[PDB]
Amino acid sequence: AIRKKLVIVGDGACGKTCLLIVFSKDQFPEVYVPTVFENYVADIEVDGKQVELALWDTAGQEDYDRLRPLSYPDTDVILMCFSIDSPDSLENIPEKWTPEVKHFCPNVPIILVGNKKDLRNDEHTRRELAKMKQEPVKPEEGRDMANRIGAFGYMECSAKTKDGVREVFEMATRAALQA
Amino acid sequence: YEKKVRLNEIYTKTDSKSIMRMKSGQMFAKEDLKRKKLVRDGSVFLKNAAGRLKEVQAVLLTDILVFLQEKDQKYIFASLDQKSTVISLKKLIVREVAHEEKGLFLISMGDPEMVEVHASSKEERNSWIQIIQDTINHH
Ligand SMILES: Nc1nc2c(ncn2[C@@H]2O[C@H](COP(=O)(O)OP(=O)(O)OP(O)(O)=S)[C@@H](O)[C@H]2O)c(=O)[nH]1
Ligand SMILES: [Mg+2]
Repeated sequence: AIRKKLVIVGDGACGKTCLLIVFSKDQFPEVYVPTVFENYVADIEVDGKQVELALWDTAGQEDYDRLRPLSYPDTDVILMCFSIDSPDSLENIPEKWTPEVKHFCPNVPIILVGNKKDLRNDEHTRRELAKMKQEPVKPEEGRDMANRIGAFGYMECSAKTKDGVREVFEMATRAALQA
Repeated sequence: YEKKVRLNEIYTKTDSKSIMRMKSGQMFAKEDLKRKKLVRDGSVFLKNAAGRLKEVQAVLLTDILVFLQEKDQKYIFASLDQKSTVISLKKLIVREVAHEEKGLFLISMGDPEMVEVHASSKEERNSWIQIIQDTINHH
């Protein structure tokens, strides 16, 4: 009955849409369609507070850079994501997403979210990354990045397994209720 | 529903000095309504940046969507915070407002602009999304 608006941003393919749908529909979306513009809604109760959360889904592809700012007005909390199986997605956090969000939305609380947590200890994933001299993002690296960009909090989740999904939105709601 | 008779009525009733810059750079005016083709018209509400609503007539043409405010017995092109209220159907996408069953989003994808429109009911909101979408798609 309290209304709040959440906007999710982050690199192409890092799991933003699957995270929203898993949360609001409790179903993992099977077919990947890259996002241009969508929006969803879910109710959540937190700390005895009942909140209707508007979920504004945005395009990770830079081809839609012009379009993303239409989603930022009136935002109460931002989920800024990277994928734990993609150290390059983490490095776009200070190089692209934070400067964009600080330009349009400078005083809006950010939850830094590492997605795809299921892949951290997945052997296939580690094996492929190692061929590239890469490793899955470690939780300390995510926490360090959260401090560097001044995020409200830091969470990790897997939409695929549902691990951590409820806690991400609990925290985002607490942040949305702040100020 | 007599579409051409309705369009003539809307033309005759809009104010000859009313104009609206489209996001392309093209200026739309009364005379530009003259030889358009009407798909549907009806009363709807636009949502301001401040969050408040204003009643308008939505006039969907085969190629454009137009919002008109009534002013002293005549139509004028609706004002909405510097946003263009004459909208090309090319590169336009339409979506439900998930948190408001009476609402729809129009996002013009030329810089782009988004406009939030509320029908008087969910059925009307659905009905409007349909016909806007059919017309975009030429069906
Ligand atoms: N293993 C695993 N895969 C996931 C997880 N979440 C999403 N994916 C997969 O990653 C791919 C992209 O996910 P998606 O949520 O659509 O990304 P997006 O960030 O929304 O992408 P875009 O719209 O900006 S291009 C899909 O193949 C999807 O199933 C996860 O938690 N674990
Ligand atoms: Mg997506």
